[PDB]
Amino acid sequence: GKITLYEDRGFQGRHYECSSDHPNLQPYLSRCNSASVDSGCWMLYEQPNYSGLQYFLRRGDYADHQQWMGLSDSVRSCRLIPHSGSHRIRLYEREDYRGQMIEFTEDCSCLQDRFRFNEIHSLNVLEGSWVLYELSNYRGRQYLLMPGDYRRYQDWGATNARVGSLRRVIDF
Repeated sequence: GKITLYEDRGFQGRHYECSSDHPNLQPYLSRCNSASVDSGCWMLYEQPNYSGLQYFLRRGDYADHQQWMGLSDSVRSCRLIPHSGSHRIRLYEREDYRGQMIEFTEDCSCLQDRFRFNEIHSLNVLEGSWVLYELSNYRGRQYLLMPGDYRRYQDWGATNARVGSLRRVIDF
């Protein structure tokens, strides 16, 4: 992976280049208003050490922070999301993997059309990395999901169990 982050809109300003996870961009960028992803799938973080609001970026050029649904120009850490060769996630109605369950291996732009629950209370990421979105059509707050067990919604760093869309992390 390779990403170049720019302090200013339109690929202007001081810039910094990453080819791996960086938990602290603060010494190098004071802000981030544009970015170019040469390769790989990236998660940008509002705060240092992969915390605060999260934003998914793929190969492409982003001329302003709105193009990645950024609420601000604050980007203080970033992660290169590992390649995965397959994707499978299970969502559950209730915590600790109880209640109704649905299993996806592909993207879903509207969860409520497949699984009539506004909220997901636990989920099992069997394969691959995914991005949960609060709202349908890949809008709202984003949560990166790596393989593993998520017995409650706090486990994926959300303040609520709302989920409206879900996307596989795939690098073109």
